[PDB]
Amino acid sequence: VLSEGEWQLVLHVWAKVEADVAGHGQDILIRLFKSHPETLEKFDRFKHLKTEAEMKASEDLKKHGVTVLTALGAILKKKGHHEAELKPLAQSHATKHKIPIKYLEFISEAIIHVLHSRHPGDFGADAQGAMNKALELFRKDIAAKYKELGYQG
Ligand code: HEM
Repeated sequence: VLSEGEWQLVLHVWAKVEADVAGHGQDILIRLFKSHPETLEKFDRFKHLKTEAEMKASEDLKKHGVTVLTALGAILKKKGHHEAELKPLAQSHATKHKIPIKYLEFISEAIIHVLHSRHPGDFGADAQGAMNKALELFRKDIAAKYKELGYQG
């Protein structure tokens, strides 16, 4: 469980993310794809992109980054009471998109990296720890749904 103080740290930095959802989303997906190239292969939509400059120029990639962060923000603002939001996401990512839990760990790392780069004054070690905890909770609950369906591992 996160404490109320930990949730406040998470949501305070998230409010800053919301000032520029598209720019954060772009940076997070590019970091994911550059650090873990296998992840790009799961996106028929994006797997033609080779270079960072190509990724930065793609409007479609920017659009999907907004989709990702909007969905995550809705989950974080539930402060753990996220069953209705999370279940549909787990179902699509397990059974349609075929995304291993490990790739959710990778995108979590990318989120932390980008938040540190763009919000240092609101993303000190205490806020980093809280955000890590929030993303662990997200992963744990997705993993339980994956296991039900036979996709944990
Ligand atoms: C913070 C974690 C993530 C969130 C909140 C998220 C959210 C979403 C949402 C809202 C959609 C559209 C609705 C749906 O299909 O469920 C989507 C689509 C998709 N996601 Fe994710 N996603 C996450 C992580 C990932 C990761 C790590 C991968 C791959 C490595 C991935 C691959 C896909 C694919 C392939 C689609 C379909 C894209 C298309 O062709 O339109 N997702 N995601």
